[PDB]
Amino acid sequence: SHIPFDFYLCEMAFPRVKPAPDETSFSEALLKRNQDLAPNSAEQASILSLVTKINNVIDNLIVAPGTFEVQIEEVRQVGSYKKGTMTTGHNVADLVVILKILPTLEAVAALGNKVVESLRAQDPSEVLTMLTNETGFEISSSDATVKILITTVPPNLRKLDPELHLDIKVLQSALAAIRHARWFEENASQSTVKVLIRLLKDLRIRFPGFEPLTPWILDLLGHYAVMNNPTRQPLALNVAYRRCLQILAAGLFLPGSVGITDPCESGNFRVHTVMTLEQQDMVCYTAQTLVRILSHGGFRKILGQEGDASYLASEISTWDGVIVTPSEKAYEKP
Amino acid sequence: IFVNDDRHVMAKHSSVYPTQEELEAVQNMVSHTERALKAVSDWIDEQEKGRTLRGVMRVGLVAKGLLLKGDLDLELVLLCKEKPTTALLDKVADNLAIQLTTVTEDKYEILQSVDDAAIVIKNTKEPPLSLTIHLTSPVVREEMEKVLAGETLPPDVLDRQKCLAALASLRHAKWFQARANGLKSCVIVIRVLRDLCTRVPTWGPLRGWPLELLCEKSIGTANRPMGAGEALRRVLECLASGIVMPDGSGIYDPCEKEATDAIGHLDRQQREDITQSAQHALRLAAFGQLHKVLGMDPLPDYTVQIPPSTTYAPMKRPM
Ligand SMILES: Nc1ccn([C@@H]2O[C@@H](COP(=O)(O)OP(=O)(O)OP(=O)(O)O)[C@@H](O)[C@H]2O)c(=O)n1
Ligand SMILES: [Mg+2]
Repeated sequence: SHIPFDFYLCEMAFPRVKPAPDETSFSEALLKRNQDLAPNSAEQASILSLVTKINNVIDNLIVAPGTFEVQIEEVRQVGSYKKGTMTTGHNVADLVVILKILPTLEAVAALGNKVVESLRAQDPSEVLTMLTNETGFEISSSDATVKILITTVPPNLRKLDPELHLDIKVLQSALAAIRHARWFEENASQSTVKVLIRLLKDLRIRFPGFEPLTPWILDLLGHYAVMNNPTRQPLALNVAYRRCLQILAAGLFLPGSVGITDPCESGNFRVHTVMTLEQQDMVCYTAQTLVRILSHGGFRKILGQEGDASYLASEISTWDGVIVTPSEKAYEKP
Repeated sequence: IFVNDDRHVMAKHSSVYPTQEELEAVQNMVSHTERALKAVSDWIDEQEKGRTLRGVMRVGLVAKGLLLKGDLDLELVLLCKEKPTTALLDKVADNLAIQLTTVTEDKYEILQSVDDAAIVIKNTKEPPLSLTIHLTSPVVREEMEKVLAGETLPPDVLDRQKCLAALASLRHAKWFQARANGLKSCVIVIRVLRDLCTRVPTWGPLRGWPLELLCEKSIGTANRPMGAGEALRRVLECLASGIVMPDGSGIYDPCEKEATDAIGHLDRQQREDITQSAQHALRLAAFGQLHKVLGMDPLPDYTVQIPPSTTYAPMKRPM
């Protein structure tokens, strides 16, 4: 039940001695970096088109399955596509399909076929590739991809078998993707919030220390940063971005902390407990190093506007005369 | 929450807590100096009536109950109706030498520091206790205030700067008794951390008024009462967030009219270093190695140090 320190949870108790500094360049650079990461007009049109085409086919399939063997109960758009946190370069969208029958590898393939086949009949000129996977199946154009995460209905989960029906792990992670999608669209659909989650993905990709951080965790974190605060008002991008580092540094996702509770589970599950102690130490001290680096005015480096910076969190660096030593491991295996 | 941490913090606490022998000694010296000065006052009032010395107040460690094993420096504030002058300084010192004999036979060295606007008293124990009496007057700040505001206004007046500092510490005393004392585990943690600031040169610059503020701010902002273990952690978490870094908010001095930073002296590197240290100290504590931070081996009403003056005889942090 321990809540780690968070300056923006008790801002009143820390009166400012002098007017906040002019973080105009930092804020401007924050947006600049976002424009670079945000999908272009072509990518949006691509994934749009492809997702639109497929979703309809599935929709249709539900109502008038006709002489078709696989009964689909429902379909729901999920993932960055729906959340609005996609990234240039990764033009992939996600859709979860709920089957009324127990999901078999054979039905999954039968379905993937019916869909793609019906897409190639409505537009033979459009080259499409369809491949099945562990999760379900996937259809990709030359410009964009769509992953169909195949699941089932709760009642079946209890009746599922490990030899003929997909793994209960995959089936339930799909179901969770739905919840996450809903929750997000009901609580996280704020401009800055989305812009932050995008930047968070990038940060995690350019600092190997943030690697254990899952996407769901990045959503919940990006939300907390902007929205969770006494005053029912979203924080500025620059303020919530620095706060992301600050809360990780104060050990939000460390042992003994309540961290962040999963809104899409029961009853009170700590999201970060998907990470190992070793990883928790890492996420923390990585964030700690960046907090200090940021205070010394290295937002460009920390944003990826000055090339490779992963070294900033493992090697000594000197910022205007101040010698910076990266925070070091403190966890002790058995 | 964090039971072992409670154990270890409290254990390290004992290690640093004065000795019944030490406290008994401090109690007597202060009790003598108070009764003595009180007598020095009466003598002056009567000697005049044929008010000048307004009162004797406790400050610093003695007031705040922040004495630790190995402390020899005690402090007291003598308020005057007027700005204290070199003359008054002498008058007091000499009569103090005398008025002492009215309450005790223990020998006390007495030395006045006109340049320090105070009088030092030393006992004859080994090692010796040293009580400093700072002379000041509210008039000194009143005028300074006017001075700053560019407002119009004896030959041997004591250093104004020093005097302002005495008034300042008196404020800090009252503040601490009203804000910190009542706050659970604040005092315990301040002592235990005062020890850390001494053992580790890096935490050096934090020692004193800053550290006291830090602890009250971080512990007090909790949504609930904490044990010594949890409370201390929360002080590390606060430090780790970069609260003291240059572009941070700084520590706002609750005892100054013109907005002042309590850690304003810390240069860039010092800030960097403390943060880096506190950040590491946190995770250590988080991963069950708090004893390393405290400087100990893993184990297998603490506020009142000396009774309040009967000569110059209390607010408390709301339940
Ligand atoms: N093993 C999984 C897989 C998915 N999900 C849910 O569905 C995921 C969404 O798809 P994923 O590709 O894993 O993350 P994206 O949101 O798609 O992010 P990006 O497309 O940028 O990689 C997560 O959001 C999560 O809500 C999950 O909980 N557990
Ligand atoms: Mg996706």
